[PDB]
Amino acid sequence: SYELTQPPSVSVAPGKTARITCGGNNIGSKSVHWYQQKPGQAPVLVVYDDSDRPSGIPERFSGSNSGNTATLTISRVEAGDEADYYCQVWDSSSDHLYVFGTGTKVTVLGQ
Amino acid sequence: QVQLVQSGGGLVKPGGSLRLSCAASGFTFSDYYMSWIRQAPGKGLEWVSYISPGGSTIYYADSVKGRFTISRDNAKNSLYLQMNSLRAEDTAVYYCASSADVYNWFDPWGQGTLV
Amino acid sequence: DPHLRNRPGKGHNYIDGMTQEDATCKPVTYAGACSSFDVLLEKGKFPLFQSYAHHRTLLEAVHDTIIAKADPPSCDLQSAHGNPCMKEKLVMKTHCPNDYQSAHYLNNDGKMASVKCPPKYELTEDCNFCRQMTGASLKKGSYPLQDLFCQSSEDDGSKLKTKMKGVCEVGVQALKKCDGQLSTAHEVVPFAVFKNSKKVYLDKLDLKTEENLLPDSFVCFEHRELKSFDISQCPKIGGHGSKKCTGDAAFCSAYECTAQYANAYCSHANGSGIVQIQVSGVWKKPLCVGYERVVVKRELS
Repeated sequence: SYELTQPPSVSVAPGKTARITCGGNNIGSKSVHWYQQKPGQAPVLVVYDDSDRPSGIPERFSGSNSGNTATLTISRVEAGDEADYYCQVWDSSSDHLYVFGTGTKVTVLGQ
Repeated sequence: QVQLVQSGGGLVKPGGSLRLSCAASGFTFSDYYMSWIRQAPGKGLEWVSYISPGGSTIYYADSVKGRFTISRDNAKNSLYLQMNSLRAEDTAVYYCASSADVYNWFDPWGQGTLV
Repeated sequence: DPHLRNRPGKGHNYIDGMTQEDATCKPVTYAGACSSFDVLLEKGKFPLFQSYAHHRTLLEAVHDTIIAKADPPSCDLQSAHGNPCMKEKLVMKTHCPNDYQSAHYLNNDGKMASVKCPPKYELTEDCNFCRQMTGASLKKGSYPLQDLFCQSSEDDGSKLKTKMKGVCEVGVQALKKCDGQLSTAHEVVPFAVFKNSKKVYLDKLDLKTEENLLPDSFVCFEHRELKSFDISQCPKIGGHGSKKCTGDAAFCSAYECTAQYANAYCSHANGSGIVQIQVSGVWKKPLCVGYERVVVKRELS
């Protein structure tokens, strides 16, 4: 089975930049997607196709992918960005076909 | 706008059965794959099954294979998930998602339903 | 000749699973590039469509509801097997250029099927396998595997069926079982799909085009900085319209023309009109007509 590793916690001060790393073996060869989930909500697609944004996501969010690491970078962090961020890929192996990561909780300091 | 909106009960005894229903309004829904993704309380997301735009070629995850049955009624713009032989490991919040092709990225999701 | 990208109907040349090329394929017009349709205009390649250039393509037909899509619209070349398409795909010899993730065609059932790879994988030069892409950018479209054209039609063809002299198997279809020593070869066979018919392979391809003054027989353009312009905005003679238009003799025979105040100019598209095909002596109005290279086995009698 193909697993995606994700650091459980990320602290960042407001105005600074936050970075979340999705770790998978040879992940540079797959399309990486990033969803954001707030408590009491459903996950919302913030990044798809390794670097692109659906309409509605500000230009603060940027995706990248290379080798064994794909990074979601949130510039100009706001207090409203406190949430769980999950990465997701397609993998036609071992029955899951849609591998979500362990998830990263971003908490904003100075608050 | 697109608004995948869910229903369905979610409190049952082990070995029981339930039925989730995700109604679609805002896209065609006849051209998009439909998947079910669950989330255990506090844990992350697990994909469960997907059904094709036409109704044939359904796939499940081995965790759930044999127990649940995903169906769709394109006429009434709906997407059903029948759960049978439930047990505590399934207790989670279940969401419907649309992908628009088998390899894609699960654009808008349902609101969620607890089990 | 100069209006090959002014498309009949809506002009959509994308496959449903692939969206990011909608800014230039949805629709196709004088400007922009489209990897799903541009490849159709390299001369010598796709001669049958280049003959009837002002008739719809396959993706163009499915987005005008003429041709239906199949269950799973894309078959995987990485799954357990991905069987639904492979049986039909192997019998046809095709050649996919690099960087293509998807390739579509008319299946034997009359719907638009496609064979597609997982993200950042490409189709091999025979379109039968997927391999990790060798470049950095994949094409954002689907490569047509058939020289083909389509049109709207209500002519029922459920009584029709493939009949070919001395043929045992043509592609997927098994016309009969043969005992004789067989000759097997890849042949460019013609075919056509009708309202309630499957893919009907043919010995001869006899087509006839009846020209008319219907909307899809014209091409309108306004302000090379040309862009397409919907003919439905031009008022007919003794009618109402939102714009003003001029045209050639054919256009002004039906719609009202003003040489000074016209937003656009409309010509009569050459080679446009209702196309009919002769199947076993009977003339019918097909939904699509095309060629494809498939394995034909023939008896020796």
